[PDB]
Amino acid sequence: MRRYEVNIVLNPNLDQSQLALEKEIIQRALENYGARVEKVEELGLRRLAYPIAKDPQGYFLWYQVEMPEDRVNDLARELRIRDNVRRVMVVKSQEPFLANA
Amino acid sequence: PITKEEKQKVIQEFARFPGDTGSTEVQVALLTLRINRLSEHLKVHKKDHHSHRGLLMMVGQRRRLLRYLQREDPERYRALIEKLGIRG
Amino acid sequence: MLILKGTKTVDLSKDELTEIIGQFDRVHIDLGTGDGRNIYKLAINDQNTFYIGIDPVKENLFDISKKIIKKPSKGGLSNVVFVIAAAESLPFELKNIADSISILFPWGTLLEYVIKPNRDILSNVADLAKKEAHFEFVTTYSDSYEEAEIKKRGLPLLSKAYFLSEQYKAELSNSGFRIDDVKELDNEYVKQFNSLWAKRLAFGRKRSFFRVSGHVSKH
Amino acid sequence: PSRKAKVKATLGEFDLRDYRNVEVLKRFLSETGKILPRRRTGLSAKEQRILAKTIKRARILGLLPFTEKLVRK
Amino acid sequence: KRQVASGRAYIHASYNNTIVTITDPDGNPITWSSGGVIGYKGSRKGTPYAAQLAALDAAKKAMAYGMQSVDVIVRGTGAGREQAIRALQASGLQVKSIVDDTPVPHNGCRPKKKFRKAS
RNA sequence: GGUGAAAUGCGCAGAUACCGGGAGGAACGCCGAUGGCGAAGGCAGCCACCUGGUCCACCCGUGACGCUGAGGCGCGAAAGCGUGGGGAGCAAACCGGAUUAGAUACCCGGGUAGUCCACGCCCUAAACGAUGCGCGCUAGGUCUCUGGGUCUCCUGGGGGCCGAAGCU
Ligand SMILES: Nc1ncnc2c1ncn2[C@@H]1O[C@H](C[C@@H](N)CC[C@H](N)C(=O)O)[C@@H](O)[C@H]1O
Ligand SMILES: [Mg+2]
Ligand SMILES: [Mg+2]
Ligand SMILES: [Mg+2]
Ligand SMILES: [Mg+2]
Ligand SMILES: [Mg+2]
Ligand SMILES: [Mg+2]
Ligand SMILES: [Mg+2]
Ligand SMILES: [Mg+2]
Ligand SMILES: [Mg+2]
Ligand SMILES: [Mg+2]
Ligand SMILES: [Mg+2]
Ligand SMILES: [Mg+2]
Ligand SMILES: [Mg+2]
Ligand SMILES: [Mg+2]
Ligand SMILES: [Mg+2]
Ligand SMILES: [Mg+2]
Ligand SMILES: [Mg+2]
Repeated sequence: MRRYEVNIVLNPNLDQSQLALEKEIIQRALENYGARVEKVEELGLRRLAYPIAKDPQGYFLWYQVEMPEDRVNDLARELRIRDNVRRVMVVKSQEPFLANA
Repeated sequence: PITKEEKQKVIQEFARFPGDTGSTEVQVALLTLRINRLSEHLKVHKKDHHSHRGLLMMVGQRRRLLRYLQREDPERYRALIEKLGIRG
Repeated sequence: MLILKGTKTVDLSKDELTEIIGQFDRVHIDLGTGDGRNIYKLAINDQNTFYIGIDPVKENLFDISKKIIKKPSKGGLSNVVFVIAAAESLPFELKNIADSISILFPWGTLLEYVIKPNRDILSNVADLAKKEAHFEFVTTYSDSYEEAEIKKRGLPLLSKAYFLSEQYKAELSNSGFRIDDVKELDNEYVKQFNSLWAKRLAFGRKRSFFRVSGHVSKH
Repeated sequence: PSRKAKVKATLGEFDLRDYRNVEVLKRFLSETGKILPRRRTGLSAKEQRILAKTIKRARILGLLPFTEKLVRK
Repeated sequence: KRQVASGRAYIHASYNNTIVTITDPDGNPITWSSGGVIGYKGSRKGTPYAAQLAALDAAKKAMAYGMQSVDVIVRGTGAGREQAIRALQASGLQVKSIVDDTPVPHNGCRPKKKFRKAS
């Protein structure tokens, strides 16, 4: 397996419930593909540099997983299927290349 | 790709003696391993010609080390082949 | 009968020909066609006429032969065929078939046949055409510098006055051509003609050209 | 001249690989979404080469712009 | 005849002509002018003077709808684009801001021969 | 709109300029270099998977296993060909406008093949460093990309410039 970094930007207009439901499918999806959730962050809402789906804001989810690379591509096909999901970027984790230090 | 595990497994499985890392037997083994993976990758990706040259070379360096084996020990040779399962 | 297919020569029967021309109201024959350009240009502008070009030298026709077999979108045509033959042995399959026929700027033996004229050969030329088919012949020495030639195959000098003479007219009559018209043309006019030699002659030095036209009467 | 201040010096020890630090990344962008040249980023061939990927990754996520309008003129 | 007051002014310069379009706080045009709208017909149409006249014509006409303040937006480069941005500032309208928003591809369509020979 | 000026052209069935929505194709601004990779042809949005080459340090393993390479096989820009798909922009041919003594051109308006994809074919080039591959030996200086080091410089691999001896 390889350690990755899932990014997900979904509609900033979801209510407490609607939101927690989309996260459901995500967590559900992850396991379905072997995603072993090492951790998570949730900056939530953020003012996008440019509008996405006409909406000028976005809700963020960040998951650092570990899973079978042979499926990482599917994992995202799946994650993009959602209608409230308006961005999905999976990235190979990488040592933090420092600078100006 | 081939994990360090996948690798050393072959290295120890062929080594002539404890700590043997560069015996012709080993090298040939490791090359047979790389070749197969590549030959595989290439059964699909029939367009990735660039990689194919890499294969032409692996196969090259191998058939050339083997050539060296006969010349020297004609026994270890027949031995290596049968084992690795080379020729065809 | 020999036709040209690309750079390759193949046989064509009368029955095949009849089936081809069945799709057309008119047939035009250009005899001693040379490079094929008269037939090609004429063909691109009249899809209601079937064009047959006859020349004894096949390599000359290659460029146009290769062109006509291309796809229509790249200039291919379906109303042109090239026949490989000489006036002295014209294919029987072409007898009594043409609604109109031209010989433009002949030279060598063909020129001798038109201008002396050789009665048997021109009769055989007339034989390709149906009763009253149109014909035109365009010739030009005008002489002098080109001779050489007058000293060689004998030949006419040859003025409009010569083409108007009772003797030439009578000989033509014996071969089946009724002269309807005779015109003297100038260099500027000949540029209309779209053909090897018409162009070469035209942009070259001043020359007298003569166009003789009319109908086939033998039948 | 381009001797106003190197974006690098005018800043702390950051992880050039981090594609979410809109805070710092935004620093290497022209008065437009354009990525500044080393002349102004004060970064090196290697550093500057890693920035680009990061600044581009950040653009897709919507955190950083691709291009901004110019004011004045 | 609506009475807007605050709006936008789009200056579309080009090496052949200048055309100014005034609009309301959100894009819909109120009035428009150009090198042709006024006298000039061919080459003259481009020239900075025309740009000037056209700018003015644009404001004057827009003064009718009760315009007063405008945000200028420059698109393209050409025969006197600055003159237009000036004729406005003077026209009477208080110019709130000038902004270059000339479009540029991130390399998409092969341009016509006339605009190639580059790279 | 377009040009030296123009015209063809488009527009009152409302064009151009402006705002919003959608569809589709092709390319990938800044970073970008005087840069990097590849055997060459050639290769630049970002992401993942599959995969080739290559450098450095340690000197640990094999122990001459090396070099070149007729023929072979493979790869081979563009255009071009075959079947099918796609087609936004561009544009041979072609259709027009203008210029001209003429204009089968250059300029302007259109525009088909093509340019894109797949599968197969073609195999060429100023396919250029106009410089075949490998190895050893013969002052330095300077800038640069990438690795190691006792890291104001030394050391290894690569890219440039200037130049010893020498060569021409
Ligand atoms: N005896 C002949 N019979 C038929 N054709 C002939 C004979 N002799 C010469 N020709 C052809 O006459 C043509 C004369 C050439 N100048 C081409 C003439 C052609 N019609 C043209 O106008 O371009 C040549 O192509 C010769 O091959
Ligand atoms: Mg009306
Ligand atoms: Mg729009
Ligand atoms: Mg379409
Ligand atoms: Mg190299
Ligand atoms: Mg090159
Ligand atoms: Mg040792
Ligand atoms: Mg030993
Ligand atoms: Mg060799
Ligand atoms: Mg091609
Ligand atoms: Mg094709
Ligand atoms: Mg097609
Ligand atoms: Mg054109
Ligand atoms: Mg192909
Ligand atoms: Mg090729
Ligand atoms: Mg170092
Ligand atoms: Mg060096
Ligand atoms: Mg010297």
